Amino acid sequence: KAGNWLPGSDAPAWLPDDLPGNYGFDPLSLGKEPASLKRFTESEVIHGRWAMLGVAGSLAVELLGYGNWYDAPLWAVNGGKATWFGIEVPFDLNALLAFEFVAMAAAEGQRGDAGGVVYPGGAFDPLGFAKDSSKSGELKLKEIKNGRLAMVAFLGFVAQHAATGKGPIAALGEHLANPWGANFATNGISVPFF
Amino acid sequence: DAALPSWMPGADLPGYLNGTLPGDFGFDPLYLGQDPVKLKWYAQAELMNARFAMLAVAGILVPELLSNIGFSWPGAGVAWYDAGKFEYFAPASSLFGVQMLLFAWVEIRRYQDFVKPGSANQDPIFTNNKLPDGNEPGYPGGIFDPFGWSKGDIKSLKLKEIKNGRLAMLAFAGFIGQAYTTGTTPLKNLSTHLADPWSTTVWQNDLARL
Amino acid sequence: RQSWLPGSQIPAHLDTPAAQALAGNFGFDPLGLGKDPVALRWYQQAELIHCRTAMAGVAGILIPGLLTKAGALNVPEWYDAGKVAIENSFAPWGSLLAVQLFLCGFVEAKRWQDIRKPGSQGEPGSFLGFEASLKGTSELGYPGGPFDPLGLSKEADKWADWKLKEVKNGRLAMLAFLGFVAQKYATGAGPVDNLAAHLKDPWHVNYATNGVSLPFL
Amino acid sequence: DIAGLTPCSESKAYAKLEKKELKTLEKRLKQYEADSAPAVALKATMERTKARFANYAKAGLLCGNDGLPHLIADPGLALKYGHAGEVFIPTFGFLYVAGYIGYVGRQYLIAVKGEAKPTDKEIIIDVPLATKLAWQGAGWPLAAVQELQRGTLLEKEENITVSPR
Ligand code: CLA
Ligand code: CLA
Ligand code: CLA
Ligand code: CLA
Ligand SMILES: CC1=C[C@H](O)CC(C)(C)[C@H]1/C=C/C(C)=C/C=C/C(C)=C/C=C/C=C(C)/C=C/C=C(C)/C=C/C1=C(C)C[C@H](O)CC1(C)C
Ligand SMILES: CC1=C[C@H](O)CC(C)(C)[C@H]1/C=C/C(C)=C/C=C/C(C)=C/C=C/C=C(C)/C=C/C=C(C)/C=C/C1=C(C)C[C@H](O)CC1(C)C
Ligand SMILES: CC1=C(/C=C/C(C)=C/C=C/C(C)=C\C=C\C=C(C)\C=C\C=C(C)\C=C\C2=C(C)C[C@H](O)CC2(C)C)C(C)(C)CCC1
Repeated sequence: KAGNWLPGSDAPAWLPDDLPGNYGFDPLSLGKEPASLKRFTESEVIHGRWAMLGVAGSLAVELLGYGNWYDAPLWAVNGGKATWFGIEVPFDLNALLAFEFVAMAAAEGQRGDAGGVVYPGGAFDPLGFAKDSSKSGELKLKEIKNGRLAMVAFLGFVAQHAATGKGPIAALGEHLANPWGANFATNGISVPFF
Repeated sequence: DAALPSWMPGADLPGYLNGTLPGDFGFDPLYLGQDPVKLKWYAQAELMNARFAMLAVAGILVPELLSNIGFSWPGAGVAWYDAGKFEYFAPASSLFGVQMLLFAWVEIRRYQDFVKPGSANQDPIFTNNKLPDGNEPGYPGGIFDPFGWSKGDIKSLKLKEIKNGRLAMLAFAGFIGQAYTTGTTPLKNLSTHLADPWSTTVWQNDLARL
Repeated sequence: RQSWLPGSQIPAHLDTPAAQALAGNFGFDPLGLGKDPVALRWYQQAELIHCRTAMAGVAGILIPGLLTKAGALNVPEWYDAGKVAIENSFAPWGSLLAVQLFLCGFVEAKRWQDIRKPGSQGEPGSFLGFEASLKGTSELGYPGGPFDPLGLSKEADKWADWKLKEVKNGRLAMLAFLGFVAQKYATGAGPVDNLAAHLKDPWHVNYATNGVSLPFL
Repeated sequence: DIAGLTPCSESKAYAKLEKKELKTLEKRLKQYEADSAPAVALKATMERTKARFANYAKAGLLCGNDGLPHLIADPGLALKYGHAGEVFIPTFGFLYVAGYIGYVGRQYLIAVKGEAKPTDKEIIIDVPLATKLAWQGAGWPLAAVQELQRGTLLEKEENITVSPR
């Protein structure tokens, strides 16, 4: 196991010890059945990877001075052209949905046709960082932990944006400037009475 | 049903109160402690409410006592019920959020030790730091008792604690009542009553408003 | 054996071991609507749903209303909150009601199928793996899994007590909402206003003086 | 509004009929004294007529070319133009009371059918049983739906006598 989410509590018997990121956290008993645990495991790894990509993209776009993550698709709401790294792109919203739909449908269909594979390897690992299965368990733990942190970070991004209006980088600078005066308790919607 | 002290000499006290809990006087006319699990929970609730009320009464009486003398500091003339709308270094909302997170951590740790005694005595960061194995819920000890005062008569000290806690709980209830009726701080009410107790009673003061 | 009428003959259908296992059994059934065990089970489910819905609604009416009396909130009256909420809203009441009916119909149909066949919602390969958590407990109307996240239903010693605190409170809430309607048709003010008006003068401000509840006086 | 009718509060024939009724009542009252029994009775009848006309106009009834109120029996029109109090609500009220009576009678027949002499109970009514069933009949729709769902409401075809065809 990776640890104990609640110190003093006993780990559930339905969570295998060799499972990466197994902290024994399952109070709702969602993964009680083995068939559900497999799908939820693959879903969690996929969610972590997508969240890592999303958080990295949002942080990079706001740190490079190209707006925040919320104002990215605003060009197709009032008329405009999308720009990547300051370079104009001539693809309109209609051509983007079709190409993304076809590409994502083909890639996801190929991935799902394998029978729910979480660690394919081979072509997806050209550098061979996980060639040996001894060090594979350690890196898998880092991947699932970074993915969980990224999922929490993306949820925080959405919540803080819907609560204040600024982006993640702008919210961090404001909190660094005034920690006691700017936090979730001073937005006006998290705490209603105060 | 023994020679233990009673709240009514001669009365037939209930049998579920055998003196195991501190300050047992057989006082339960509503029979709220009939269920053993309910009584076990109420003991911890009484201990927590008593300790918080003791801290509250001390924190209400000490600033007013120091304000009536030459001692001065920023918040002196402000009453205990008026301290909320005071200008501090941080807004009340921020302090409320910070304290809610900190109290969430300590209260969940306390609840974990309550449902499983001895399961929260280990420090999560420093594995070497820990509390002694012999412990009971509501009485942590260890770092919470650095002077080792519990090494003596633990029964007498527990009785003193529960008695002082009950007195402080009644004192806080009296603080709320006096602030709602007289609309003045408790020490001022005490001084007003000490000036002439025959004409300054709850009956006289409440009859003057009827 | 607690009874709703000391000395009255408790019905035989409410004295069976199966009926006595229900929470809040006080032998109250003068019309005899629960004589049929199947009907009794269905009515038990209906009473549980009514208790929970009434508790949520009465809480949503009383707590914001009590906070509005003080300076904590400014929530309007329950009989006028719908118009105020729909005024500065993003959707009309019809579209909102349609979306609500669809979302509520899905979960109500799942609950109905579970009532008809207990544990039938755990059919493998039917709810994206979440069907394992959709199986209720051994008692109808008391499911676990996603519901009850704190796990307070695992302790049996307090279980029988917990259910007694859910039905009774619910019954009280069911009466509260009823009063909320009657008072609205007899005084024209909110429940907190009626409570304050009665506390100011109970010997002259009650249902015997509203001119509606006693038309013969 | 509906069917080319006009509301009674705006119909001229409605007010004309009210004036005609009050006129004949006043004409009959003109032959009596001012503090006698026929005068008080006629004045009470006049007040009742005025109250009835005002209450019918206040209810939102539709009047025809004759100035008399017209009822709407279609549920759609009644619920769309506020006429459900004419034929809809009284329909459900009658259904409740009629089913109440029928259910109480059926329960009494089923209860006395298992005795020694059911005919004796049919001619000499058992007042305690009838009163108990009459009070218990308040939940007749729920009980009837439950009886229909359990299959105990109807009798099998093999237990009912028929002609030789
Ligand atoms: C949707 C993403 C997702 C999924 C599919 C999983 C799936 C899984 N997690 Mg994981 N987890 C996640 C996110 C997710 N997790 C995040 C973001 C964190 C960081 C907080 C964690 C932290 C975590 C720990 C510490 C552990 C797990 C564990 C597990 C496994 C145990 C089985 C189980 O508990 O039921 C399956 C879980 C689900 C089906 C997720 C249900 C989704 C609910 C509805 C989310 C509700 C949140 C709510 C909607 C928040 C939004 C607010 C709202 C107002 C918008 C399982 C395979 C345990 C394990 O053994 O690891 C292998 C364990 O130790 N997780
Ligand atoms: C720690 C308990 C305690 C103490 C020492 C006091 C003391 C005082 N109260 Mg008070 N009070 C209390 C609790 C207490 N109260 C409680 C629980 C309430 C209900 C919310 C009230 C409500 C109240 C009102 C409305 C008023 C007072 C007032 C007063 C003051 C003078 C008149 C009087 O005594 O009225 C009578 C007090 C009571 C009837 C309280 C009952 C007795 C308590 C429970 C103590 C039990 C006695 C016990 C043996 C301890 C003895 C004292 C001990 C420290 C040596 C006085 C200094 C008056 C005032 O403010 O003066 C201007 C006033 O009008 N009190
Ligand atoms: C006993 C036989 C009976 C008869 C002869 C009628 C006859 C009529 N009904 Mg009706 N109705 C009945 C029973 C009956 N109803 C019952 C038992 C119910 C309760 C379920 C209803 C509930 C009902 C509603 C809600 C409506 C009607 C309406 C109508 C009128 C036109 C619709 C139609 O002919 O289709 C037969 C009626 C139905 C199949 C019920 C559904 C309504 C259909 C879908 C038409 C509605 C579309 C629209 C409103 C048509 C009018 C367009 C424009 C003039 C506004 C028509 C005169 C409509 C009307 O004119 O409103 C004033 C109307 O909306 N009825
Ligand atoms: C237990 C009483 C009872 C019940 C439940 C029914 C029920 C029924 N009758 Mg029936 N009927 C009754 C008594 C009853 N009848 C009596 C006493 C007579 C002699 C006057 C008739 C003569 C009769 C005829 C000629 C017909 C029906 C028909 C029908 C069926 C159509 C609905 C209807 O109301 O028709 C109308 C029924 C009536 C007009 C008579 C009702 C008499 C009163 C209201 C019933 C009260 C009985 C009793 C005094 C109350 C119980 C007292 C007890 C508690 C002590 C229906 C199932 C029709 C049919 O054949 O089915 C398709 C039909 O053609 N009934
Ligand atoms: C485990 C469990 C079990 C037990 O039993 C119970 C409970 C408690 C229920 C649990 C828990 C749960 C949880 C926590 C969950 C959560 C999740 C999440 C958060 C997810 C996210 C997740 C998230 C995600 C994916 C995200 C992603 C993102 C993305 C893609 C983004 C994208 C983008 C970008 C780049 C930027 C631009 O400008 C825009 C866009 C284009 C938009
Ligand atoms: C048992 C029996 C049997 C025998 O044999 C006979 C007899 C006697 C008949 C009986 C009795 C009966 C009864 C009493 C009944 C009743 C019930 C009820 C009342 C219900 C309610 C129930 C109720 C309910 C659910 C309610 C609910 C509520 C709600 C949701 C609310 C909501 C809301 C809110 C929040 C706020 C806003 O602003 C508005 C609204 C929107 C409005
Ligand atoms: C429970 C009960 C009794 C049993 C009654 C039974 C068995 C009734 C069976 C009825 C059956 C098998 C079929 C009934 C079909 C009914 C039909 C087709 C009527 C449809 C209604 C229509 C078309 C419209 C009606 C109207 C509405 C709703 C409102 C207004 O009325 C105006 C109008 C006419 C438009 C027992 C045992 C005598 C005991 C006692 C009460």
